[PDB]
Amino acid sequence: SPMYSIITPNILRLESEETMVLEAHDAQGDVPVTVTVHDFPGKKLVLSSEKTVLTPATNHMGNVTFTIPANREFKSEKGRNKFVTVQATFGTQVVEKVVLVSLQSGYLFIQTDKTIYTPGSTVLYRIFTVNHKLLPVGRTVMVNI
Amino acid sequence: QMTEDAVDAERLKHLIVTPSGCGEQNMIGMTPTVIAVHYLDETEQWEKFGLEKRQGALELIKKGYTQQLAFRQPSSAFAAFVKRAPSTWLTAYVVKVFSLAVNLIAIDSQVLCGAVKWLILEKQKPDGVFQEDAPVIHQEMIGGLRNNNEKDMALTAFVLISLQEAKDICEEQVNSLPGSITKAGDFLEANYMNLQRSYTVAIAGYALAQMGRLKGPLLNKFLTTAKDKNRWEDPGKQLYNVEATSYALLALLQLKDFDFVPPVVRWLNEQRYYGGGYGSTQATFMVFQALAQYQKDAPDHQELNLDVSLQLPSRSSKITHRIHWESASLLRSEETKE
Repeated sequence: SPMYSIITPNILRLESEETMVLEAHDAQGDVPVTVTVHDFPGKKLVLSSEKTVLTPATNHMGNVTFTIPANREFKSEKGRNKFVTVQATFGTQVVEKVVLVSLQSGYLFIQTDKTIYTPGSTVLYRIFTVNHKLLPVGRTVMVNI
Repeated sequence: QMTEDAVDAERLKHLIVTPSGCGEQNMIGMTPTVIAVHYLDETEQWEKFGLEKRQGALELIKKGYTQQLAFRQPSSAFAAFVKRAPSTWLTAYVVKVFSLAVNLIAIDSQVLCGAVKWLILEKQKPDGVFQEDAPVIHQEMIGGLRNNNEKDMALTAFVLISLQEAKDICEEQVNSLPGSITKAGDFLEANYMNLQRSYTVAIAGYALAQMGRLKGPLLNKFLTTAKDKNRWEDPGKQLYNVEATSYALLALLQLKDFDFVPPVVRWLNEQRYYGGGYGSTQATFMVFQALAQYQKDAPDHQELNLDVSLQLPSRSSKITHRIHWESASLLRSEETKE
């Protein structure tokens, strides 16, 4: 009997390029998979959905790359943690995993032009907005002094 | 004032019950599992319970949903058998489970609206009275309706509740539903003073508290039958009184009253009822609907906002500041050189 396996990161990152490894051990022929990540306690809205066939040329292994969006106001509630449900339908056989999501969209590095400032002077500071892969993105930041 | 204790997630592990049997015993197998997943995903207490077990109930209640349509009669009715005469109570309670179950998985809606049209067309008199012919084999799930002095009041209030939460799905499908709602409400507003059992006052207060009118004498008699201002207690079994206090807390949450809610809350918390057992189906469904609605309405979407505007003679504008419960702008500092 074939075993259908999914491998995803332990936490997931909102608005970031996440990857899942989709395998079918001891399978035969093309196995068409559809992955769908929904919210966990509701399961009434699809956060993302992708489709990928599994060919025996790669010995039934593919990888599915999505970007799970940070919409639908599930981040506004700060109580406890947030989870998503990943259902991967390998043909007609579904597998299911509940993965934690982290409110994180990259890194911000603040560089000031000095280290000690005279009163009355001007602080010049750059903010470098990089993603999880350390590449430039365009986001909206809140700056407090 | 948001904070209160809830039912702990390790306490309620014994209500994962596999449904099996006839048209009533599988309903016994449904009801604490369905109300367990509903209370647990309203409380968001999966983290200290086990997330993958959430998937297990998601097929286990489907283990009843593949069964109960086999026990659906072809006249859009529900009975204990296919040759059994249908019940008003069993069809109303099937609709009461199934309209509570569509918030997680909905499959078919014509069974619910067809059963609602069955209780409107066959069991609703023009007086506004639902009547029970009683073909129910087991009296365990009937609860406080069983062995009650005013059976017609509590029965018609229960069927008005059972019609009323399925109104928002079968509004377009059933058009005669608000007429039967108005007839049942006009029956319920007549003999509210003639009740002497606080179970009937509690279930009629919930059936008249839902999206309509209740008068000063009606609300005053609903308030004054609360013994020690926290419980609706009658001679009989304790589960009937627990179901009465749960209907009373649902009534007090529906009327947006937050003063009489917390003594009923501490009385339900000190009762330590975790569900399960013999003859406990009504009690187990309404306790977790009561604190599931409390965990919906316990912040009550308060969201405290001060729209504080400071006007200066130094500048030509008044600057407003909207302090919300959102922590993006909690405190702000304004600097004035004059």
